[PDB]
Amino acid sequence: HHPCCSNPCQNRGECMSTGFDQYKCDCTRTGFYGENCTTPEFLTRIKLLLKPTPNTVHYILTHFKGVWNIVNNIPFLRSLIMKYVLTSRSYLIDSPPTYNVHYGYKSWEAFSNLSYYTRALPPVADDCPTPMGVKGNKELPDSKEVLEKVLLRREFIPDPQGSNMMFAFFAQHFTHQFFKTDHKRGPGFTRGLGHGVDLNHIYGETLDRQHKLRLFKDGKLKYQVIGGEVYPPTVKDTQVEMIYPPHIPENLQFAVGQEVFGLVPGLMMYATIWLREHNRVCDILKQEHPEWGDEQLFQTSRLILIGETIKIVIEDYVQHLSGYHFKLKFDPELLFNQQFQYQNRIASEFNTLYHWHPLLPDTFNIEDQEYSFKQFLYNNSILLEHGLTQFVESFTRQIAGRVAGGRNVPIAVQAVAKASIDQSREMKYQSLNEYRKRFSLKPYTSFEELTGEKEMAAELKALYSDIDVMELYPALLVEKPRPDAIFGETMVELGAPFSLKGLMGNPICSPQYWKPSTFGGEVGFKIINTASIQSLICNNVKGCPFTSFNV
Amino acid sequence: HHPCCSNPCQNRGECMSTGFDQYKCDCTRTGFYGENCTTPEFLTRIKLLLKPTPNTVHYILTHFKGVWNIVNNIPFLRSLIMKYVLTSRSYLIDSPPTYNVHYGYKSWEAFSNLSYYTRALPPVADDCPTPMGVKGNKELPDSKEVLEKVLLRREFIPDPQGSNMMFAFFAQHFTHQFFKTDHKRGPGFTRGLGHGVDLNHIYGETLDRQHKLRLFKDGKLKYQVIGGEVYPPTVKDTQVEMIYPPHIPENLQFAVGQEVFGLVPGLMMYATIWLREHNRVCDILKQEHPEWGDEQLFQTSRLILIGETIKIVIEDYVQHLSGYHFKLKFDPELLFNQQFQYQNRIASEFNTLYHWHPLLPDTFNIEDQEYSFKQFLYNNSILLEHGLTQFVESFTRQIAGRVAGGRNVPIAVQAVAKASIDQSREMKYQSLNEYRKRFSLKPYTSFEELTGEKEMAAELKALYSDIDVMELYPALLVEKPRPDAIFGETMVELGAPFSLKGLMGNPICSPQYWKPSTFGGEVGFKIINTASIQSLICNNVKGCPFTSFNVQ
Ligand code: COH
Ligand code: COH
Ligand SMILES: *[C@@H]1O[C@H](CO)[C@@H](O[C@@H]2O[C@H](CO)[C@@H](O[C@H]3O[C@H](CO)[C@@H](O)[C@H](O)[C@@H]3O)[C@H](O)[C@H]2NC(C)=O)[C@H](O)[C@H]1NC(C)=O
Ligand SMILES: *[C@@H]1O[C@@H](CO)[C@@H](O[C@@H]2O[C@H](CO)[C@@H](O)[C@H](O)[C@H]2NC(C)=O)[C@H](O)[C@H]1NC(C)=O
Ligand SMILES: *[C@@H]1O[C@H](CO)[C@@H](O[C@@H]2O[C@H](CO)[C@@H](O)[C@H](O)[C@H]2NC(C)=O)[C@H](O)[C@H]1NC(C)=O
Ligand SMILES: *[C@@H]1O[C@H](CO)[C@@H](O[C@H]2O[C@H](CO)[C@@H](O)[C@H](O)[C@H]2NC(C)=O)[C@H](O)[C@H]1NC(C)=O
Ligand SMILES: CCCCCCCCO[C@@H]1O[C@H](CO)[C@@H](O)[C@H](O)[C@H]1O
Ligand SMILES: CCCCCCCCCCCCCCCC(=O)O
Ligand SMILES: *[C@@H]1O[C@H](CO)[C@@H](O)[C@H](O)[C@H]1NC(C)=O
Ligand SMILES: *[C@@H]1O[C@H](CO)[C@@H](O)[C@H](O)[C@H]1NC(C)=O
Repeated sequence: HHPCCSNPCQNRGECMSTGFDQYKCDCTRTGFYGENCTTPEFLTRIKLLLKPTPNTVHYILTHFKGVWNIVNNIPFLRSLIMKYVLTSRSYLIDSPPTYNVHYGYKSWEAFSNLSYYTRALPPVADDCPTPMGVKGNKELPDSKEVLEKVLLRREFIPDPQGSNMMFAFFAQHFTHQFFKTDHKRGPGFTRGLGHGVDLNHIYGETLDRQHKLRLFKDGKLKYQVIGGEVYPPTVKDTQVEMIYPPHIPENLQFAVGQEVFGLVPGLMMYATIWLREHNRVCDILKQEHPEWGDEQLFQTSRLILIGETIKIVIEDYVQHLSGYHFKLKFDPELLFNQQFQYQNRIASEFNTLYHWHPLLPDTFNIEDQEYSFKQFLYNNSILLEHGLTQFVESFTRQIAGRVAGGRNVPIAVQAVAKASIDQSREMKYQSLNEYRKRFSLKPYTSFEELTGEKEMAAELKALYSDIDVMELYPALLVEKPRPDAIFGETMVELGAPFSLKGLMGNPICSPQYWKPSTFGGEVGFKIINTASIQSLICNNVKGCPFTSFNV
Repeated sequence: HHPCCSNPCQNRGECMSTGFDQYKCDCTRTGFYGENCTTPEFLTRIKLLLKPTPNTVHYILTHFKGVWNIVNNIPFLRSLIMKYVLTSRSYLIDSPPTYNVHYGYKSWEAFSNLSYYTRALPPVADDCPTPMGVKGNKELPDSKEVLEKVLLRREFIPDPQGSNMMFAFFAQHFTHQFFKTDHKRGPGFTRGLGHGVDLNHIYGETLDRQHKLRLFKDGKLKYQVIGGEVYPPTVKDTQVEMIYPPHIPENLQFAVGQEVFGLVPGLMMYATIWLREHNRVCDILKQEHPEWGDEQLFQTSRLILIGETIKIVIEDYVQHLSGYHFKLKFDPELLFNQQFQYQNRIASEFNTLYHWHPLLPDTFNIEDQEYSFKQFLYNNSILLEHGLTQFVESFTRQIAGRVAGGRNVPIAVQAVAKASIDQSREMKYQSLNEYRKRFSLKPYTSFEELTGEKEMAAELKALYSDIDVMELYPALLVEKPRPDAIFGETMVELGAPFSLKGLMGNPICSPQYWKPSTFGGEVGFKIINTASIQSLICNNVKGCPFTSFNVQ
């Protein structure tokens, strides 16, 4: 079998076979040396001594409210802290990217072929004696067994951070521009070749699709007016392919950038809001620039909406998720005197960690109605009959599920949860502890340490035998959450680097793009820099219902 | 017309219209302010007072050989100088890239669509009253007239830097991996979607083509053995499409990564050499790694050859071109403590400036023969008859033509040279002086200042009326050269930024790739470490003939 199967190289050292039954580690720039890169250099010893734990840092950021109140009002100090948040996270990500499902060694194919998700860790070699390498049993536990014992929801567990349905649908809508798995090729492949925040879920992935969606007047996107309200156009009008089962009426077959958004009225709600927003920005640019043509109004509006998206994601969405008293800031200038790569490649493991199926409630509560999953799916009538104002008011009030802490995946989506496990194995993911070490975390030394409790730990012990062959995805869902938090440590420590990298590593954040002229002048630039989840809803939804990501 | 037509914003400030007849300049991070970004900040004044001209710096780098002897042998100083060369030149290139032929303002389409060449300056607006904006006549001079009066060769002018045919064919072979204009779509479009040194000219642009070229044993490329010599395989064997006239014998239809390389035996010489090098590197890695499969052998050899290529281009090719006494260095570590983007997008103007057709001789002199263009074209039998060893020996000794200084484009190639001008205008290139300013050179104030002589200057004055509407491509070829040099100032100050950016931007130069394990261990890494034009020929050409990029 492959000599690297045991994952011998530590501290980001690279393993390479040297003959049939021997390996060598490449310890270059790890700060360690020795056979398995485990002997620290002197400066490294000091760094290890002078480095606070993630849980310590989390404590500091979620206490001392009065101190952070001061910090948040000293522009210089807010800037300094945000600068450190961004730099320390982003260095954990390989950029330019390296491995993929087919390449456990660096190759031009892995670098150049955009159809692949990239990989934060190389796949387990095909000939390893056990699924994870050398440890554990010859077979991993039945995925159905893992799912039923520790993942599936008994009673609904609400998120203690107060995340709502506006938050849950924003997460799904936003992430589905860059998680777009190419099922015809396999779970290791994507159809989001832009690999980031390009808003293809509004504008279409291909030029062909964009052009069928565009009005070609005033920069705008095609739309319908129904009972005085602006909605997306139809599949019949535009000839834009959408996924609708055969029974949905033609009138209610809305066509948007992302072909799956008809699946859920909560996604169609955000699709409608963002369509209205593009067209609103076109109206504003048109009065700033009566001389501009349709193409420049369209392109400049797209750049503004990209900027709004990143702004909202950092200062509302990630702000809410974090639980910090520190006020995060979207400010590209923070990186202009730093080393940083303005590029991104979407990791398979980032897609996997974002399978937040426990967020979903048992029913979708709008106005006086409670819709089951069966009723809610593909049901654009629900959206037309209640309207966007009531959707916003109802979803702002409805609480979402807790993601970590176990037993909170709704049964309605049991097959999707099982697929996450099965597809992880098909893609030959390394174990939870390999991933923790890869992101500078101490491995868990027992199942009780992972879960913070005795019962699930005992089931997992019976299923996996060894903590070192525990799988990443189910671990994220059973992990001990932070105090009164939606997530545990592993989720935050892997998710944050991927997240901030893909947000700041957009070309609009680069020095050549981050200028008022890129966005049509000072008015366009101000739209980006003052954007919020509340203003997006206020500007585009009748009556300006109040909103946020909590309650 | 468009209010920015006159190019009012200076010092890399951005122009945008504000109303039908008004503009505003964006001076963000230019170091200047005021209506047209022409008032310097205080620190900018100091920099502008202190900064030596390119011609002063060229003088220093080509003189004081005694001091450079010292500097070259103190690794710390050599590293310090090379680091400055890399970073100052790279700063002039927008990365992530910005404009293209269709977009004179930043857009997601221009950023994301890899089928376009990028643009260092936006195109002149469609509605400008004048070809270059607002200056000059309503029409530019007839392109045939520019070509015949100032570009066509009267007699062969040899390169005074001593560039040879080994150099000329290396330039053509190397650059044709990334200048692959998609003539189906138009001159502002490329088929080289990798936008840099990926070696698609050896391996193929697409997976399908690569797989048809591969042996699938030992990591190797397919080959044939003719008279005991290794050559590329045929079109018939591989089913790889190549450009060849119908009458070429089956066995002479050589299939290689780049479809145009059968056009010229000098290109096929290098294709054959690099194919042999790939297979040689496969043998080395198989000896180091008897446990490796064919895929990893192939992929690792390809990364090694990319490293070899960059190494030779910097330390032999660019070194030769430069004429510097300072010894250039390929060393990715130089940038590890610097700000730098490991990515590249090929600029249309970089393609244009690299139309070095005056390099070509009047005839191709191999052994005792002198071949015309007509005889040489598509003629692989010449390669077989003389052999690679004799090709190397002959091309090492044949002088190439001077590029700058005017009147040195061979007549055989007149249609290509004319197309360079016509396509520049089709793509609405800004004037020479705009490009000079964009790259912080002082604009030329007369045609005599441009050429350094009287006669061509007078022809150009009559053709163009105004030095401010003189075009970039013909200017590059008539420019006064540096003393005893192949190129003038404009070639170097534009070309060096695009070149170094595209050499260092490659992912193999990034800290996560630049490690022995990327290249199969120390042995693969060492292959890059010692690579040179001499070792390339020595390892892959029977008899290990001497070679270099200069005649003597
Ligand atoms: C972000 C949180 C989130 C939410 C709220 C959510 C809400 C819902 C929802 C009700 C609204 C339903 C019916 C589903 C059901 C599905 N989920 Co999500 N999912 C979420 C995270 C994801 C992600 C991320 C993917 C990956 C999509 C991809 O790769 O194509 C996913 C994949 C899927 C797929 C496609 C299979 C696959 O490609 O893996 C289905 C079907 N699921 N999910
Ligand atoms: C590096 C210097 C150099 C040399 C020595 C050289 C020598 C020769 C040569 C040898 C006898 C022949 C037959 C030609 C013939 C041509 N060259 Co060059 N060319 C050179 C630089 C270029 C470049 C760069 C292009 C643009 C290629 C592109 O855009 O595809 C080019 C374009 C062409 C074209 C137009 C088609 C195309 O590829 O775009 C023809 C025809 N030519 N040239
Ligand atoms: C990158 O930019 C290219 C230039 O815009 C673009 O090529 C263009 O693609 C469009 C859309 O497919 C073609 O327009 C089509 O429109 C109708 C069909 O609705 C047909 O009648 C047309 O003939 C044509 O198919 C353009 O013809 C085409 N322009 C070209 C080839 O110069 C690329 O699509 C862009 N690349 C990507 C990945 O988006
Ligand atoms: C920066 O921009 C240029 C505009 O190109 C210059 O405008 C010139 O102003 C003169 C006013 O007397 C005109 O005679 C001249 O026609 C005009 N140039 C053109 C081509 O329109 C501005 O004055 C200059 N501004 C500053 C502050 O230097
Ligand atoms: C990126 O990689 C994929 C997977 O190897 C390539 O898809 C294959 O393409 C080949 C050659 O055309 C086909 O024979 C296979 O059917 C494809 N395999 C699949 C879809 O899994 C794809 O071509 C690559 N992309 C590029 C631009 O090279
Ligand atoms: C290098 O790391 C490797 C891999 O973990 C170590 O390999 C061995 O260590 C064990 C303890 O001495 C041996 O009994 C085993 O044969 C082997 N490990 C396994 C289970 O594969 C090695 O000790 C490390 N070397 C150094 C210098 O620490
Ligand atoms: C060598 C290719 C033929 C060019 C001839 C047509 C254009 C004539 O051009 C003329 O050529 C003369 C001789 O070089 C010069 O003295 C003139 O300055 C030039 O205008
Ligand atoms: C990537 C191809 C390299 C070819 C270079 C094209 C135009 C000449 C550039 C090199 C000029 C010589 C000096 C180089 C070092 C420097 O001054 O930055
Ligand atoms: C979808 O939801 C509507 C609410 O508008 C509900 O009345 C209906 O039963 C559902 N659609 C059908 C007929 O399946
Ligand atoms: C090609 O070169 C050969 C020498 O190898 C020469 O004899 C022949 O005439 C050339 N072919 C043509 C068509 O000119």
